[PDB]
Amino acid sequence: SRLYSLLFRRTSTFALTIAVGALFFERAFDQGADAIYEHINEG
Amino acid sequence: DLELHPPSYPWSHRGLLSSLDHTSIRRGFQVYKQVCSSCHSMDYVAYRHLVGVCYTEEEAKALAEEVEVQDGPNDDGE
Amino acid sequence: LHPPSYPWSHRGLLSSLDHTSIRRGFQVYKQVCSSCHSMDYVAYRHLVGVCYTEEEAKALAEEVEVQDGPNDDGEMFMRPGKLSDYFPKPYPNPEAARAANNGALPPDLSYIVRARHGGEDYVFSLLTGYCEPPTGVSLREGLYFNPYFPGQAIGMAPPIYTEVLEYDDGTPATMSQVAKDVATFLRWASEPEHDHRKRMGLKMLLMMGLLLPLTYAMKRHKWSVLKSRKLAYRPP
Amino acid sequence: KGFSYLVTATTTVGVAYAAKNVVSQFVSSMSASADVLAMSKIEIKLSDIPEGKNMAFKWRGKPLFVRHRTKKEIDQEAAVEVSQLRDPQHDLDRVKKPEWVILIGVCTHLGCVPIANAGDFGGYYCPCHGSHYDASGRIRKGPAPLNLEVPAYEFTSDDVVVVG
Amino acid sequence: EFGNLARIRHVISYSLSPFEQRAFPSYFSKGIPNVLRRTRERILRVAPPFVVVYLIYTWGNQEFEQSKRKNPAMYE
Amino acid sequence: LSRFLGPRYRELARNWIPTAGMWGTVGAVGLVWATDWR
Amino acid sequence: VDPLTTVREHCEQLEKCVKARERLELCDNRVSSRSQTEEDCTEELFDFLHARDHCVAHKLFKNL
Amino acid sequence: LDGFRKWYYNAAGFNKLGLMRDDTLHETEDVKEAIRRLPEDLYNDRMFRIKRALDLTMRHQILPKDQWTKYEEDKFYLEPYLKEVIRERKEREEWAK
Amino acid sequence: HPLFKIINHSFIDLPAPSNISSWWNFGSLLGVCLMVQIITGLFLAMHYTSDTMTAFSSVTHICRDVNYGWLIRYMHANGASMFFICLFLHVGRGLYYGSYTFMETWNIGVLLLFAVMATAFMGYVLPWGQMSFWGATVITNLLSAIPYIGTTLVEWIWGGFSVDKATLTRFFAFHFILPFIIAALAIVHLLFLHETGSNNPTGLNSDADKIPFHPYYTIKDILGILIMFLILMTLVLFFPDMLGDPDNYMPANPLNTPPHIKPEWYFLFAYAILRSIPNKLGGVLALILSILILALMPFLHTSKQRSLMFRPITQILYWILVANLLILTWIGGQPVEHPFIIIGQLASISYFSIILILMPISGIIEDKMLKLY
Amino acid sequence: HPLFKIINHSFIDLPAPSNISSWWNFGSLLGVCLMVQIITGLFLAMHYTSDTMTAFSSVTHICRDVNYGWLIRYMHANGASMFFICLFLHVGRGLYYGSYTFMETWNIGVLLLFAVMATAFMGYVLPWGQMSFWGATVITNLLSAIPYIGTTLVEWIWGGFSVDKATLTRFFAFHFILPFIIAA
Ligand code: HEC
Ligand code: HEC
Ligand code: HEM
Ligand code: HEM
Ligand code: HEM
Repeated sequence: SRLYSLLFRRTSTFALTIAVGALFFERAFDQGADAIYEHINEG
Repeated sequence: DLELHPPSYPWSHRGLLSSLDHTSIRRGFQVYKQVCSSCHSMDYVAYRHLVGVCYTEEEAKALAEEVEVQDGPNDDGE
Repeated sequence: LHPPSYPWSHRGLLSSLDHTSIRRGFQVYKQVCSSCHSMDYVAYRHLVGVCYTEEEAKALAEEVEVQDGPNDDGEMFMRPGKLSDYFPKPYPNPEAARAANNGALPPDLSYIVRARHGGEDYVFSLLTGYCEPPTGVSLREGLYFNPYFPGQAIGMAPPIYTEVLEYDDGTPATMSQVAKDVATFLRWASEPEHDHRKRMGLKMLLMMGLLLPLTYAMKRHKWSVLKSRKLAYRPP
Repeated sequence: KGFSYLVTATTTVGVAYAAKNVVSQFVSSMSASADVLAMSKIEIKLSDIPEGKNMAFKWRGKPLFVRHRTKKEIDQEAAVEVSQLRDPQHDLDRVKKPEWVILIGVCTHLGCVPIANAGDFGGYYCPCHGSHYDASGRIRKGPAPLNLEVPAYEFTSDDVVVVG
Repeated sequence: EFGNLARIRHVISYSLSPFEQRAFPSYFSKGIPNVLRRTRERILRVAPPFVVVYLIYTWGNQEFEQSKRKNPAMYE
Repeated sequence: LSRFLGPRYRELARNWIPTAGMWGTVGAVGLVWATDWR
Repeated sequence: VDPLTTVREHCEQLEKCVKARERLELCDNRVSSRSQTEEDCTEELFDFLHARDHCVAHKLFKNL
Repeated sequence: LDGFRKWYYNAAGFNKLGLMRDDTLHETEDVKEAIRRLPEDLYNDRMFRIKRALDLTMRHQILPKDQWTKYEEDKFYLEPYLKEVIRERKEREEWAK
Repeated sequence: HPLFKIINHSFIDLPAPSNISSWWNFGSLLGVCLMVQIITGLFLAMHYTSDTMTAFSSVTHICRDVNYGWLIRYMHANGASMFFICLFLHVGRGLYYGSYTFMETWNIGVLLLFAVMATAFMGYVLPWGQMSFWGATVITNLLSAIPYIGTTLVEWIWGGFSVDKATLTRFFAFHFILPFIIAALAIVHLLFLHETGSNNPTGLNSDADKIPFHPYYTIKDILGILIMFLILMTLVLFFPDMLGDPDNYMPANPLNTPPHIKPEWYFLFAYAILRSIPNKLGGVLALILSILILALMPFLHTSKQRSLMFRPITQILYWILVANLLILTWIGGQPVEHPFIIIGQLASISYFSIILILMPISGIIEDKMLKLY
Repeated sequence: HPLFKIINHSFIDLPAPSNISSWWNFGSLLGVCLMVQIITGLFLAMHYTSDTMTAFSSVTHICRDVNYGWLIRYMHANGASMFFICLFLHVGRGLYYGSYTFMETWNIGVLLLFAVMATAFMGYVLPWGQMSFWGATVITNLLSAIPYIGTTLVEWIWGGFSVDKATLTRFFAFHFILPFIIAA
C-alpha cells in the first residue's frame, strides 16, 4: 500500500517511477536475452 | 515438372530460435574458394561482410590480399 | 573584369538560334575542341538540328569509332558508332585528360555556357581575349594570358586562329567567325530546347494577352454589383 | 489501486523499452551506411611533388590536401606569430616535414573547399565567406574560427606517408 | 455562417443588376485618377525609405570599386 | 506581465514548485534513458 | 583577315577608344615607367579593354 | 503639439473613410465589452460608419473631403465607457491576487 | 453531405470581408504554388535518381531528353522562386495589417516558413551541381556551431564524415516529405483561421459587411492565379536562368569549389545576417531569430489599432524595415570586403532594433497622439 | 480548439456501440498498417534506385549493407501481406454484418481496395526480380484485352514496346504516390 501512496498515486511520480524503471529494465532485458541467446547457441 | 522434392534435412539452424553453426560457415567459405569459386562468385558479399567468428578481419584482409584483379591499379593506365 | 554586352541573334526574345552557325560551331568543336573536350551528354541524336539532321548526324555518328564500341571485354576503344552513339570523348578517363592537359582538366563542354557566368560572352571573350600581359605575368605550365580569363592563366590553349579550320560552308574562317560560330553551337547544345521554348513563350504571351482582359472583365462583371451598391442609413 | 496501477506502470516500462528499441533501430538506419563507413583506407606517395605543390586526395569525401612548402614558405610560416595567430599552431606544429604540409580541406567555417594559392596571407582561401589560410593552413583572416585540420599522416618514411 | 453575425440595423443597401450596369466601367478613365491620388498620397511615405536605399547601394558600389581600385602610388 | 505579480499568485507557485521540478526531473532522467548520451 | 582584328582596330580608332587607349598607352607606358612600383596597369588595361570591347560588340557581330 | 495632432489626424486619415477614433479601436475583449454597453443608437451608428468604411475601402475610394470627419468633429463615444470596463478588469485583478 | 459541408463551410458560404485588397490573394496563390512545386517535383523525381552517379545526369537528360522535361524542371525551379515571392508578400501583409493577433494562425505560420526554407535547401542540394555541393556543406556546417552536440548532429545529417551520397539520398526523402509535411501544416493554418475569419485592411470588425466567397473572392483568386501563371511562364519561357546561378550545371566537384559561393536569393539575406555576426554561433542564432523574430511578433503589439492603415509613423518604420530587408538581400550577394560588411552589420542592427524596439514605442506614441494613452 | 474539436469529435467523445467484437478492430489495424507501410516505404526510398541496371543491386545493398535494412525491407513486404489479411477480414466483416447498407462508406471502401491492389502490384514489380518482371508483363498484358484501345493503353503504361526501364521508373513514382491518395 505504501508504494501506491508514494510513487503510483501522484501522476508526476507515476511517470518518474515508469521512466526510472524503464531505464533499468532495458539494459537488463538486453542482457538476459543476449545471454539466453548465447546459452542457446554455444558457438 | 516432376522434381523429387528436397528431402528436408535437420539443420542446426532449422529450429525457431536456432542460429547457424559458424564453424560450418567457415568451412563452407573455404569450400567456395577452393572448389566453386571457379564458377561462382559472392558478388554482393565482401570480405568486410566476412566479419564473423567464421573469419576475423585481419585474416580476411589477407584473403582480400589474395584476390588481385581490376582494382584499377592504373587509373590513367587503366 | 565584367564581360561587356554582345548582340547574339538567337538571344532575340522571339527569335531563335541560327542553325547554320550552330552547324559551323559543331564543326569547330569536332575539328578543334574535341581533342580535349567532349559533348558527353550530347548524342548524335541530341546533335540533331537544322544544323545537322539525324541524317547528317548519322554521318557524324558513323564518323567516329572511338569508344563507340567495346570488344570481347569492353576495354579501350573497340568499334565505331551510330545514331545512338553518344559524342566521342577525347579521354576514356579523367586522368587521361588531366595527363594531356598540363595536369589540368579540359572540361567537357556540354553545359559549359550555362556553367559560366555570362557564358556566351565569357566563352567568346576567353577564346578571343588573351590580350596582352603588361607586367607581373608568370605563366607556369601551358598557360595563356587572358584578362577575360579569371586568372589570365587560362591554360585553355588558344586553339583558334585566322583560318584555324575551314568551314565547309566556306564562310571565311576568321578567328572571330570561328569563335562566334562555335559559340552558337555550344549554346545550342547547352539548351537543345532554346528554340522549342521561345515558340511556347510566344504562344503563352498571345494566350495571356487574350485571356487576361477577358478574365478581368468577368471579375469586373461579378464585382460590379457590389461596386455599385449604394448604402444609406435611415435611422427611424 | 497499487495492484492495478503497478500493472499500468509495469506495462509502461515494457512498452517504453520496446518503443525506444524500435525508434532506435530506425534512427540508426539513417546512420552511416555500413558499406560506406566501411571505407577508411588510404594510399599516398610523398615523392609526387617537386615544390610548393598542394595535393588533396579526396579522402572520405574530404580533401586530403598535401601542400608542399618551399623553404621560403617554410621560412614565413615559422615567422608567423603563433600567439598572434587566430589559432595558435606553429607551422611546424602541424607538419613533421617543413617541406611537407598536409591539411583537410573543410573550411572551419561552413565546410567549403579552401582554394590554395589564394588568401591574403598566402596559401589557402575559401570563396564561400573569405577565410584566408596561411600555407600552414592556419586561419589568418575570415569567418573561420579554427585552422584547417591535420590528418594523421604519421609518415613512416620519406618514401611513404601513411596519412591514415 | 450567414445570419447571426452582427446586430446591424437600418442600413438600406440598394444595388443594380450586373447585366444592367455597364459591363466594364472605364478603369483608366475614372479609377486611375483616384489611383493616382491613392498612390501619391502614400508614396509620399513609401519611397522615402527606398530613396535612401538607392543612395546606399550606389555609394557602396562605387566605394567598393574605389576600394579595389589600386593606386599606382601605393607601393610605388 | 503585471497580473502575474501577486502574493497569492506567489503562494500558488511556491506550492506548485515541487511538482514542476518532478516532471522536469522525470523528463531529465527520461532524456538520459532516451539517448544514452556519449 | 579576322574581322575581329579589323573591328578591334576600328574601335580603337574611335576617339572614345582612342582616349581609352590613350589611358592604356599612358598606363602601359607607366607599367614600364617604374620598377619597384606596382603599376601593373591591369586595372587601366581592363578599363580600356572593356571600353573598347563595348565598341567592338557595338559593331563587330554585324560584320561577323 | 495639438497642431501636430491634427496633422497626424489627417495623416491617419481614418477621417477620410468617415470614421471617428473610437471607431478604429481594435476590438479587444475589453473593447468588446464597452461596445456592447453602448446605447443602441450609437451602436447602430457605429455599425453604419464602420460598414461604410468597408464599402469605401473595397472600392478604393474615400468620401468627399468635406464628408471626412473633421478632427474637431471627431468625438469619443466608446472611450467614456471603455474606461469603466478597464477599471473593472483592474478591480477584479487585484481582488484576484 | 458531410464531405460537401466542409467544402461549403470553407470555400462557398464562408463569410469574407468585402474590402480585402489583392494582397489577400497571395496565400491562395501559395497553396496553388505548393501544388505546382509538388506536382513538378514529382516529375522531377520521376526520371530522376538520388544517385550522385545518375542524379546530375538524368536531370540533364530531363533538360535535354525527358519529354517536356526542360519545361517541368524549370517550372519546378521558378515555382520555388514564385513560392518564396508569394511567401514574403504574405508575411509582409501579415506584418502590415496586424494579422499576427491571430496568434495560432501566425505560429502555424512562422513554423510554416522555417519548413519552406528547408524544402528550398532540399530541392537545391538535389541536382548535385558544384553550387549545390558547396552550399550543402556550408549550411550543414552551420549546425556544427551547436555548443556541445553540434558535431554529432552534423555528422548524423550528413550520414558520414562529409556530405556525399549518404546525404544526397536522404536529403531526397525530406525533400519529398517536407513538401507533404508543409502541406498539412497549411491545412492546420486554414482551420485556425476560419475560427476567427480573415482580417481586413482597415483593421476593424468587418462583421457588418461580409459577402460570400464563391462569386466574389473566387473569381478574384482565379484572376490572381492567372496573373501569377503569367509571371511564372514569362520567368520559365523567357528568362529561365535570371534567378539561378550558372554553377548548377556543373556536376559537383567533390574536389573543387565555386570561387563565388552564394546561397539562393530567397535566403540571401538570411546568410547576410550570419556574415554579419563575428561569432559563428552568434550568426547561427541571429539567423534563426531572423525568422523567429516573427513568431515573437504578436507579443510586441502595443497599439489599440490592429492595422497600419491609420498609423503613419509605424507605416514609415514598416517601409524602412522592407528597405533594409532589401539591403540585406543585396549585401548577401556582395562579397566580403569594405564597405559591404559594415552595411551588413548596421542593416542587421537596424532590422532587429526596428522589429524589437522602434515599432512598440511608435505605437505608444501614436496612441498618445489620439488621446488614448 | 478547432483542431482538437475534430480529433475529439472523431476519436474521444465519439459515441460507439458497446457490443462490437474484435472484428471492428481490423479497420484501425489497416490504418496502422498503412502508416507502417508508408514509414517503411520511406526508409526503403532513401536507398532504392529505380534503374533496371541497379534496382536488384540496390535491394541487395539494402539487405546487406544498410544497418537493419533487411529488417525494414522484410517489414515492408510482410506488412503488405498483413495489410491484405486485415483488408480481407475487414471486407468479410462488412459482408457478414450487413455494413454495406452504409452505401457511401462501402463505395469509398471498394475504391480504397482497388487503389491498394494497384499499389501492391506495382510495389511487387519494384524489386525487379525474375518474378516481378514476368508478373508485370502478365498483368500489363491483361489490359491488352480491351476491345479497341487495349494495345495503346498497354504500351502507354509500359512506356515502350515491352516493360523495361521505362516501366520500372514510372511504377516507382506511382507506387510512391498512391498511398497518400489512399490516406486521403
Ligand atoms: C566446374 C565449375 C563449378 C564448380 C566448381 C561449382 N559449380 Fe555450381 N554451377 C556451375 C555451372 C556451369 C552451373 C550452371 C549449370 C546449368 O545451369 O546448367 C552451376 C549451377 C549451380 C547451382 C544452380 C542450380 C540451379 O538450379 O540453377 C547451384 C546451387 C550450384 N551450382 C552449386 C554449387 C556448389 C554448392 C558448389 C561448390 C561445391 C559448386 N556449385 C561448384 C559450375 C560450377
Ligand atoms: C589542345 C588543347 C585545348 C584546345 C584545342 C581547347 N582547350 Fe579549353 N582547356 C584546355 C585545358 C588544358 C584546360 C584546363 C585549364 C585549367 O583547368 O586550368 C581547358 C579549360 C577550358 C575552360 C575552363 C575555364 C573556366 O572558365 O573554368 C573553358 C571554358 C575552355 N577550356 C574552353 C575552350 C573552348 C571554347 C575551345 C575551343 C572553341 C577550347 N577550350 C579548346 C585545353 C584546350
Ligand atoms: C513533394 C513534392 C516535391 C517533389 C517530389 C520534389 C522533387 C524534386 C526533385 C526530384 C528535384 C530535382 C530535379 C531538379 O533539379 O529540379 C527537385 C528540385 C528542387 N525542388 Fe523540389 N520537389 C517537391 C516540392 C518542392 C517544393 C514545395 C519546393 C519549394 C520549397 C521545391 C524546391 C525545389 C528546388 C529549389 C529545387 C532545385 C531546382 C534546381 O535544380 O534549380 N520542391 N525537387
Ligand atoms: C506554407 C505557406 C503558407 C500558405 C500556403 C498559407 C496559406 C494561407 C491561406 C490560403 C490563407 C487564407 C487566405 C488569406 O488569408 O489571405 C492564409 C491566411 C493567413 N496566413 Fe498564411 N500561408 C502560409 C504561410 C504563412 C506565414 C508564414 C504566415 C505568417 C507570417 C502566414 C500568415 C497568415 C495570416 C495572418 C493569415 C490570415 C490573414 C487574413 O486573412 O487577414 N501564413 N494563409
Ligand atoms: C508511400 C509509401 C510507400 C513507399 C515509399 C513504398 C516504397 C517501396 C519501395 C522503394 C519498395 C522496393 C523495396 C523492396 O523491394 O521492398 C517497395 C516494395 C514493396 N511495396 Fe511499397 N511503398 C509504400 C507503400 C506500400 C504499400 C501501402 C504497400 C501495400 C499495398 C506496399 C507494398 C509493397 C510490396 C508488396 C513491395 C514488394 C516487397 C518485396 O520486394 O517483396 N508499399 N515499396
